[PDB]
Amino acid sequence: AKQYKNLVNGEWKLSENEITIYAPATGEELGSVPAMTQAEVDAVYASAKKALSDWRTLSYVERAAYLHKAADILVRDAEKIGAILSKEVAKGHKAAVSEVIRTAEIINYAAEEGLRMEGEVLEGGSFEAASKKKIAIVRREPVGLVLAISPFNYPVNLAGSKIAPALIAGNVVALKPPTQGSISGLLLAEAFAEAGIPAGVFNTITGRGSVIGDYIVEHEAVNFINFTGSTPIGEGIGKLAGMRPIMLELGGKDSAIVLEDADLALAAKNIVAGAFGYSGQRSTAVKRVLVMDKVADQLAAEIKTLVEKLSVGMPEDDADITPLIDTSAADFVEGLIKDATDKGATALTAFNREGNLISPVLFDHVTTDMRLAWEEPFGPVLPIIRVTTVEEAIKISNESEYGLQASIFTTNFPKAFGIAEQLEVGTVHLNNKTQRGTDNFPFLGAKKSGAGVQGVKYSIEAMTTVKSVVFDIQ
Amino acid sequence: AKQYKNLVNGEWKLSENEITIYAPATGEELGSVPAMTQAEVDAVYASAKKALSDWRTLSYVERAAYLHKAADILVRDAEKIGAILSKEVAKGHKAAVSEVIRTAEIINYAAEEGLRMEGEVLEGGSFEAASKKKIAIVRREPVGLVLAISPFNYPVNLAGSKIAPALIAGNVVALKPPTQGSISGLLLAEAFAEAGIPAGVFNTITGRGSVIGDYIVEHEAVNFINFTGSTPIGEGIGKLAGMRPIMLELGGKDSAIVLEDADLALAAKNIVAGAFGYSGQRSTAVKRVLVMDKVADQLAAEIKTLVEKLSVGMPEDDADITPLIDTSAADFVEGLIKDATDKGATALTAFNREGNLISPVLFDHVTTDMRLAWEEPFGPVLPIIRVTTVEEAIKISNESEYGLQASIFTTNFPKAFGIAEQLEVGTVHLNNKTQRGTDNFPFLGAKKSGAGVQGVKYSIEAMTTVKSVVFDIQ
Amino acid sequence: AKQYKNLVNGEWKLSENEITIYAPATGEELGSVPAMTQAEVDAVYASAKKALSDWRTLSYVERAAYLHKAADILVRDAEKIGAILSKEVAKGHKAAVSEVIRTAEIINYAAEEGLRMEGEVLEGGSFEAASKKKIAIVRREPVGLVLAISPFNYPVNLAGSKIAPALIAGNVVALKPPTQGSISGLLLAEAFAEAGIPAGVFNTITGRGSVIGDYIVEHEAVNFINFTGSTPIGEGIGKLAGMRPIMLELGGKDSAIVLEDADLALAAKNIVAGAFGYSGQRSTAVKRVLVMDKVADQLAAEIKTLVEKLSVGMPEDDADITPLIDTSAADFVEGLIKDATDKGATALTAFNREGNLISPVLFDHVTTDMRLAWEEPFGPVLPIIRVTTVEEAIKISNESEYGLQASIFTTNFPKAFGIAEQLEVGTVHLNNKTQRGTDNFPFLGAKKSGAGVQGVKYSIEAMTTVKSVVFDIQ
Amino acid sequence: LAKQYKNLVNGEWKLSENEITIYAPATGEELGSVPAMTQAEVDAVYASAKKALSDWRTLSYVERAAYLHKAADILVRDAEKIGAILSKEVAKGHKAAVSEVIRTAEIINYAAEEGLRMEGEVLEGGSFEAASKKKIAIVRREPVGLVLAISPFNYPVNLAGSKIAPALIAGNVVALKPPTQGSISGLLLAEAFAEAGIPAGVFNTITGRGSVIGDYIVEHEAVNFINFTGSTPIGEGIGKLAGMRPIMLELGGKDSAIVLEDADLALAAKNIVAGAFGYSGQRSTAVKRVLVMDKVADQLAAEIKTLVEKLSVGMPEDDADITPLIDTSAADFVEGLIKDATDKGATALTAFNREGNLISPVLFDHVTTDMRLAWEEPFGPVLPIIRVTTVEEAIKISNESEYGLQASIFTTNFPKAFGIAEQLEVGTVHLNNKTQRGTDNFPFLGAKKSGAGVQGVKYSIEAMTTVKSVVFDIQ
Repeated sequence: AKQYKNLVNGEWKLSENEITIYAPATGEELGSVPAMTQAEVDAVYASAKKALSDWRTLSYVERAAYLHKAADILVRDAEKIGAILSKEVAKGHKAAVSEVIRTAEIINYAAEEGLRMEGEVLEGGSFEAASKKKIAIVRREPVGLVLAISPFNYPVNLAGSKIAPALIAGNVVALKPPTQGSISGLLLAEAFAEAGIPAGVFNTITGRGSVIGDYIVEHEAVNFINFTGSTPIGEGIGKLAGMRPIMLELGGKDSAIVLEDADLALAAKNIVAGAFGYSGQRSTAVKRVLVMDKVADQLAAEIKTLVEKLSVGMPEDDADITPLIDTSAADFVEGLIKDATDKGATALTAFNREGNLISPVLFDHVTTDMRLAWEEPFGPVLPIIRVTTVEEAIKISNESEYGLQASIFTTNFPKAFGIAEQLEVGTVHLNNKTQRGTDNFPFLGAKKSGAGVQGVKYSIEAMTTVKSVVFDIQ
Repeated sequence: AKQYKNLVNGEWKLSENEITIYAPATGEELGSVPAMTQAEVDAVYASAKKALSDWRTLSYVERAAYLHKAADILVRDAEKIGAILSKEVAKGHKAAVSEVIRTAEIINYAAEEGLRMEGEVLEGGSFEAASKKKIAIVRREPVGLVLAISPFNYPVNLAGSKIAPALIAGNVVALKPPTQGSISGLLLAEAFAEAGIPAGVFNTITGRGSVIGDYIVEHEAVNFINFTGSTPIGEGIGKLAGMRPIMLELGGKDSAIVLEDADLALAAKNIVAGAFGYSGQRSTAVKRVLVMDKVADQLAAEIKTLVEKLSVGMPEDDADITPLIDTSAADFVEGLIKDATDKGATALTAFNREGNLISPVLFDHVTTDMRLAWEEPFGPVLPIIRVTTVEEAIKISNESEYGLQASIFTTNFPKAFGIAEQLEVGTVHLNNKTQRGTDNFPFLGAKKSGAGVQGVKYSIEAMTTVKSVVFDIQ
Repeated sequence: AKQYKNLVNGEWKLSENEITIYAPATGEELGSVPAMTQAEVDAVYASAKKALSDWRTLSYVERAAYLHKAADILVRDAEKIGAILSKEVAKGHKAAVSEVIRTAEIINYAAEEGLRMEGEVLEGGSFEAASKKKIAIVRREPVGLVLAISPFNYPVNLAGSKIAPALIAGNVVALKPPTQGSISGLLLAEAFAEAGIPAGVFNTITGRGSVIGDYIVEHEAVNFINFTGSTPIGEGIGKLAGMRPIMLELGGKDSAIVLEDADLALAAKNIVAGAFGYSGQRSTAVKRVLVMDKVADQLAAEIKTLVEKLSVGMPEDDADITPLIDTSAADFVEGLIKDATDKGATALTAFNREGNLISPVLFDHVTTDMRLAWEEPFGPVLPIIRVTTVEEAIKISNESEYGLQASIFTTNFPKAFGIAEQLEVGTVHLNNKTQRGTDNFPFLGAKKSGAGVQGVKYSIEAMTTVKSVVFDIQ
Repeated sequence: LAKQYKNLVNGEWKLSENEITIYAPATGEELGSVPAMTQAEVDAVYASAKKALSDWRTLSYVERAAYLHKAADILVRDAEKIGAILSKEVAKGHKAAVSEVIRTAEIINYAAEEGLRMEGEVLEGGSFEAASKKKIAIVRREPVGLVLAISPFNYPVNLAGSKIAPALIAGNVVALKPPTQGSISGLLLAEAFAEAGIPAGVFNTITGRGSVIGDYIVEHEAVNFINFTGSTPIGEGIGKLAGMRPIMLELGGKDSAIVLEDADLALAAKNIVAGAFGYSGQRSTAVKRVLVMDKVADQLAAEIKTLVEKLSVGMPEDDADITPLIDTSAADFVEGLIKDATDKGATALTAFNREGNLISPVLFDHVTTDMRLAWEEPFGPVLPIIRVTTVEEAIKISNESEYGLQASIFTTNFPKAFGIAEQLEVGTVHLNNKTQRGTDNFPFLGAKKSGAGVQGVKYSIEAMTTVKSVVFDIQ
């Protein structure tokens, strides 16, 4: 099995202990990654803080040049990297390659967005006549060392989405990949090293949560934490951050509100595409349908017809539904299915589990006493909840602890806009599925879905602070 | 009838000759304004350039205070000013008082928009690594002396819309009102004088076109020309502007496109309100209905019923339809009406003329060989043009030499947005009449409808420039 | 000696128990404020959440109108409120009236800033040709219920600095003043009630920290915490906020860096003004002089002469140096002074204490082993620390746990800009004392000085989120 | 080695019945010919642009940007080839000519990326009146239409690209009129855009005689925007013909270098000489008059003199600092300014010599305001030193110019320098540096007779865009 190494101060480093990584869909041993000690974490962080001065003092053009070179290498190696990513997290091969290509796009876009960093000149005389000769020159500065923690379900894309915005602004970065996804994260690191990223400007950390999990976050060297993952883990990291700024991209339970005047066929298409992409292992998937009763029977039938068309199988054959990330995930999903069956929900598609490969299950007549109406499955199960009023749909949508995105399906757009104002989410898509993209758009979520605003320019703003220099004109 | 004076360098001045102003609806003598000589114009401009140095170096908050005080006085005297405005341009009494109130709202909003405008700091290292220590401190500055030329149909509101944005940014201003509307303009000036506006910072010019018309525009002291009026006069001002920046607000022939799924009663209500407000003497009036044939009979009937309810009479009686601004105006409108009748259009409401009071004429089955399909009437006549496709409506709308605004009446908003993209206008209103407001929104016209972007913040941007101070950090 | 009441859902409410407040400088009984119960806290928050829907659905201009009226009432009552603020926190009478006037200025400025926070329209075709018909409409929304916690040293100004920016954006607010400072905060509340602020939109909470201290912050009704106070208290509040956003304005130890080419008399003038204002009880306040050896003797003599001339006495006599807020504060300052003397620092002005009135102490030859080099005194003591190089000055400045502001005194502005880049602070003032103002400028601290960015526009941005509505054009 | 060049018109390369032969100003070498278009051929150019506009403005920003990046890559590839001809055509040093092409590619790339992330905005009716609180305005950017871009002889490629790429990224279509002297370089630039695949009619070129098409190209109703760099008299003419169409003008300058008593004289002299004599002073942004306080004037004049004497005087191919001026009229005009200064008593610190149109660099001291050289823009290698008594006098004399492009201030007192800058009637003030257009992201603008509009990259894009507002009521 290929033995991988961490990038530490421009060098590739093994550790005494290793973690072996297996393909979720087959059990194939893919390789090993280091299990770092706390002392090895200290060395990563010390090398990053030492590199920071010379990195922040480079020009924006020079930092952008490194990012563009790294993106070119990712494009060159997209097939090579995608093939391993596909195996590591049981993502379809074509989709895995697409994740790498999208990462290159985000890196390039972040390089050009960030190099155009501008500041403000504020007039004292806007506020007080006596200060009319006093002006404030307000420029952006890096926050320092950014700890970027990527998630299993986008181990390259949602590493680069943090790395490149941080780096263009003059931050230094330590990437902690998820254990399942650490190989792909280190493959991304290879591109940044080959691009010539200066030693210590970008580093990687891998290891066991029991050894370094709290340590990497509590370390005084870290100035900013940028995390994507589960809501419980995110909340715990937040407790360890202190007053240091943190960004959290946590779970979702995005509602799809279907009104009586909606094109139910088009609604079903978008709903099924969004709900079941990557087997539903996405924070921004459609995860519950809130439908007006008078159209529920036909919407349910429309959704069912497309679910039965979803291909089910292995990542290497580019199936729509692939095996889930591990056995705990498939067990949790089966447990939600069973709770819905026990409580009287109607299964419109047939449950089948071969290993951790769960066939897509569609439930109708889901009620608010069922766990599936509320809990995020991270699996290919979709509930339908019938409502009698738009007010009821809004109330149930907002009753969720999550608030990432929502979809509204209707032909009355002025009405949809007014509904969107009332929904406790970050983004509402009209007559389409929820989605993070395009990556220039803001991406954020309310309540337990996280904290901070991403999308490219927003992520750059988040990982900078302002420095105001004030002086008096004579 | 009173004898009015120009505001020149803090003093109120008569001239040797004057212009007596009469009420278009009744012939009543309203008062007189000075007929300035070219030498007296020179004195206005020389006073303004002398005042600019001390005005531009005041704080924003000091300039805003003058503007707020002037707006307060306008509100106090809204009846006094509006009553004369009403007679001067045969605008309904209520509408004229409302014009003055709106002017105060625009002046206040401009003061607060302008006083918090900002500069920017740009990085040499965004463009060139060798320049990474070079920064540009970019601050706003006035353009200098603004010549504001207001129109007869809004002699106060479209004076204030120029004066206040100019003044908050540190420009000095000369107002040339229309001769018909010059008393109202001088009454506006009295408010700024009572507010304490420093001598020369704001001045007025009145006189005969034959004596000073070209002279005021060609004068080298003027740094910026801001004009509202007819398209032919605006074309003349362009020929005189030389290299100086100009803004022009000229004529329109705004289309109201009514699709098959429109709320025809809502459409008819908006169309009649927009078309016949101030007897059609507005650049932003609905001036042609482009309706899909399958709803045309019903839309026509709904419009006809509303047009028949409009009152026709004198400004003091707040008639919907008041007498037009002069005899040439009414002659021109009568000719358009006669051309349509003679070429076979259906007169749904009947033509009558008493003096220059023309009753509101609604034509159906208008064809594009009729002058009324294209020429801006500035009178109370509206054509209905039947089309068979949306594409034909777009083509006919865009064939016009004008391009100010358009209205689209439909329940399919994504489609309306796609239509709006193809319409050669500044603003498209969905399920509403065309309108300049709200005054924070951009107001602009394409093609022969003008040049530059107004609405408050845009007008301020247009009458400011920048000064950049570049240095190297050491 | 009045009995004050909390504003709760538009009504003035006593509590079963109350707390008597005495003037720190004289011991005069000023009045009592309610000792609220946890149930009374619940009722405040329930009132706020009930009022939120009708408040956020008002127009911006309507919310601004309430704020302008409250500011007008504060100007009207500035002498009346300032007279009591002066006694309550032992601030000079004239300085206390000035605080009230400044609060009115900040409230008016926030109203006008917040009503023109515009939104963004983002193009999908900026990122992906396939998404060129997809656009994102991004508008700001309130976060909900803001808990505002004001400090004793600006109990009106740094209450209004939170209330007004919160309210204009459509948030509802509960103000918790410090107990010493609660009368002044309730007097501010009176202005908002007289202005007609709708019931429950703005409320106050008073009581003993033992009973309600943690309770007010941990309550799930609170969506946002905005705190000014000591670093230890703010740190503890940060832990109780969980994942909810929080702004912290904490302590400082602002350095004044004085180079060999500085105007020493000018530096001394500004240093003394900034260090000893309100007896040093300010977070933004020159609290250590880092001076190059060769001009240290000269600077110290200039500073000494000014310190000797500061007036020491009672608030009602507008003394420069007034009594500290309580006995614990003066004991703490005395302990720092005694430590510096014991370790060999030169007391250039003499220590004297009567009650809690400490005379201003200037120390020279302070070293980094002395507590006074690092700990924030919140009293009238100022250390001079001699350094041999600019590099050492930067190192010592940045070694502080605090990072609020710094001053640089030098005639080499390009060099000062480069030094400013290296200082771990929010704002650097060149050739002037550190200060929060003008209030349109950003105000922020690094490290233990807090979190979040204030100044008016920044505070409004902080207490809003964005809502993105995405749709596809046809 | 002279080639017959053609205009790019609607995706095709077109000769005209008449042509204009172009000669190298430093040597007389025949370089080639460019077409002498008729008005009817201009009509065909504009008709093809307007027809191409509909499909071009509806492309995504990404798609438009890719064309620009490819064109820039091609210019970098051919920089040596293009620069070699540019050097001869406008008698610019060969190395400096190659650098101009490289800078052109940098501006094109930067404009593509600046323009593609431009945004619209949404405004609230409730900001202005309560009754309209549910009304919002969705405001998006749109091109203005057909941009006429007119480049200058002194930067025939760089200040063609500075107009073309900002215009194109925003969805405008473009017609480039190069100066006759420079038209070969302009058509060489066009070849790169053609090779990059720019759609037929989206970018086109026009060449011809002023007497035939000069006014015609500007007055034509197809043109929606005129973007011009050139002399002040020509720009005045364009303003007379623009009508109500938006214009941008980059005209002449007489930039002052204000040298205070506390100035770094060594750095001041270095920057003054580099800025004043770059490309023989044929730059709108050259240092063109030194306003120096009496106390330091003798020392500054001595050091400037020493550096002027170090400048090489010679041929473009030899990379001389001072090359021959663009034509005989230019040299005659410069000689006349020199004679007026001499006859009125100015001190010639360096010697005037003229060989053909190659004028040696002339430094004058004790220049007074009765002398033409105090005011008139030479566009040649002559620099006056004007001794002033105060900064107030330097401001007064600086602002008395009809020009108002840039200024330099040399002083160690930066807060004072900012207050001086506030009083100077110029677009940009450079502290302790020569005046200059760059960096190209910075604003570039001139007041008074120096022009109209603001360039630098993002500013030029803003100027050649308008907005479209769509207003609706939320329910």
